[PDB]
Amino acid sequence: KELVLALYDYQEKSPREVTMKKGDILTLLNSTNKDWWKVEVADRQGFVPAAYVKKL
Ligand code: PRO
Repeated sequence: KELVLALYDYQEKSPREVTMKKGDILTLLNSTNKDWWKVEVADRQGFVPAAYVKKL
């Protein structure tokens, strides 16, 4: 339920990824992996690179 800030645009590159735009406020769903975090972007869910978001 915590929020993260998208630090960069990111276009999804595989089925389980999701696209985000810089400045988007995402809901953090799963941060157990060091490299890929599962997030909700508007009403879509998927993985983005952990380095490209910042916990709020
Ligand atoms: O699904 C895959 O294989 C790639 C690598 C991790 C996230 N997307």
